[PDB]
Formats: sequence, C-alpha cells, structure tokens
Amino acid sequence: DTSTILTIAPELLLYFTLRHACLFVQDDNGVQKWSALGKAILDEMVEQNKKQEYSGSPIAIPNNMT
Amino acid sequence: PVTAGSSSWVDRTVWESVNGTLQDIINVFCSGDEAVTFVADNQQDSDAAD
Repeated sequence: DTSTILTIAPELLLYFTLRHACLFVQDDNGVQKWSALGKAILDEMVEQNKKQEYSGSPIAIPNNMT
Repeated sequence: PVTAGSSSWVDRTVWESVNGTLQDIINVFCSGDEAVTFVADNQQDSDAAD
C-alpha cells in the first residue's frame, strides 16, 4: 500500500513514528530529537503551500461596487 | 466604467456649465416681448425701420 507522502516526504513519517517507538521504550532524548525534526520538517511543507497560495501579487481585495 | 467594484460614478460639470450659461442667454435675448428693433439714423426713412 502507498501514499503520496512517501513519494514526497517519508522521512517525516519515519521520525514521527520513531517518536512513539522511542516512547514505547524509554529513550527520551531520542524522543526530543525525533520530534523536533518532525516538526521542523513539517512546517516547511505548510510554508511551501503558503508561498504557493496567493502568488502573482493580487491586490489586497478588488473593491467591487455593484 | 472600468470595473463593477470601481464605483463608476460620473460628474456632470459640463451639463451644469451649459445650463448655467443658458439660464442667462435666453433670459437676455429670448426674454423680451420682441427680439430686435430696427432704428434708422434719420426719420424720413424711419417709416421703414418700424
């Protein structure tokens, strides 16, 4: 089975599940590291999307009278 | 009317200016009982002016 995520951004899943994997068995420093990296990987994606959204310099709002 | 959201209002200074001038032009020329009154420089031909 598959999902786009792995085509594009698997390391994410890897780290984030290592998180719960390093919680099953108590190695918490690794936890912190996994988690920080997951989040820092992630926010990249949303920022990618934000910089993709509203491209082309639109005006703040075309004020329509009508 | 470039855009619907541009509030395509229009001023009518031209219309007001023409009407203001006309309010006086007719009030001077086409306001009297007659329009013109011919007058001569002598009387013996003033029988033609009237």
